[PDB]
Amino acid sequence: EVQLQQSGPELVKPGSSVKISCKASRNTFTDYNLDWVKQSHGKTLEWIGNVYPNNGVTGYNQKFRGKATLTVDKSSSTAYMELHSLTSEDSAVYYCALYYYDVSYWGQGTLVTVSSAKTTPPSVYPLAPGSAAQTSMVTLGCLVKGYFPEPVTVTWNSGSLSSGVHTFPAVLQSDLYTLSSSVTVPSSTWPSQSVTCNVAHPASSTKVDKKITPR
Amino acid sequence: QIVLTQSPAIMSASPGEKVTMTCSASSSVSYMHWYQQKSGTSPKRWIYDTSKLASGVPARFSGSGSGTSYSLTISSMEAEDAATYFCHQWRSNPYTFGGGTKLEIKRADAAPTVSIFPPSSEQLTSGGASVVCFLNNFYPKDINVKWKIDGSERQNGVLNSWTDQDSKDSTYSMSSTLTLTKDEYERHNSYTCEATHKTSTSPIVKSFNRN
Ligand SMILES: [Ca+2]
Repeated sequence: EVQLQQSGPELVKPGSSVKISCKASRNTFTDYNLDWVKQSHGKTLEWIGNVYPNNGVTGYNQKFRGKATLTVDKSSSTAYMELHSLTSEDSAVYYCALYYYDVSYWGQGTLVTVSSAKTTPPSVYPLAPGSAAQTSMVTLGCLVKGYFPEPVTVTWNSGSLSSGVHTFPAVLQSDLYTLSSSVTVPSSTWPSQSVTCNVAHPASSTKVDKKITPR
Repeated sequence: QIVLTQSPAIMSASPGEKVTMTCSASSSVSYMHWYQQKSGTSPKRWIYDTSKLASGVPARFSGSGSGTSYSLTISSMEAEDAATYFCHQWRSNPYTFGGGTKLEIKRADAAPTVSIFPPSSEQLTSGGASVVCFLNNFYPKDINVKWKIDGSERQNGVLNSWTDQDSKDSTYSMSSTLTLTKDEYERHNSYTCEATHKTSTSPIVKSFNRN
């Protein structure tokens, strides 16, 4: 019934600060709290602190003293976390989570990347089969090469293809990321119908479409 | 701070069988919370106050324990339960989480579907040449990929990536990308990706001739 919308991913220079936000959709909750949680390397979770927007005090984790400052805007009840004097150790996904007795709702996370490197949009290349192969299914792909920072999101036919899709985790090599995505479809549906990969890179505000054409 | 220690870090469970994982606390706590995180999703509270199910959680999940020892149990493991589970306590300031238990499910062995792709014409103009090999929907997760250019093994210049266990069909997939310079790409003719997997005594070979 309630959804939390976090602000978008951030690329921050070492030494700078960043302020990320978390807003809950319409509700009549009274004594609810919002917790902030750091997930490093897609694995370990750390509780940073929390707030009670309908006036309560703020909880802090002493491990983050001088690193995180939690506030709430009274007007909108939007929650904010400012991260200070950033280093590479602060690169992580930061989640906001709302708790109200027997219900809980987590935001989608905000990826913060701390780096001196600049934004580079991906080069998106369609992968069509070579000479041939022939089965009942055909596998197509899209190579999403040489971007920074994370994330990118990939869809196929704007979401109309999903069950046959595998989008692989990005890998970092020499300060740029590369990922690939594959989609498998019946041989009777391609090339007779269009197949297109859609690649979004929020850091460059790009949404690139590449149609897969037979070689 | 109260430190939470989970066991096991990773486990493979038979479908339909009982699964148990535990969380040990460095000091007693009144209650323990559990969270599920599926691939590419936020954590979600799953069991709260030791034994209470969150909204939407099915009956096969339960939680138990007291003092310093807590458990999360699945009465009958299903494919959709493959995920990482974290315990979380609210007694101490600060709150803390356990390191997680990564749960995978067993299924019948499945051979990878292997597909090789030449560099796109678009990439070649940039002076790079990536040859991509997908190895899709295999089980078990242990697999090895070898590249060959004109019959000779190439080890350097390869980027591999692996998916987590699929929630629906319980398989794994892999991508392997060999990136050469365009000039080196055009010096050789034959490009091959070979998959070694327990489902076949001989590796699965996909190849193409630069033509
Ligand atoms: Ca309110």
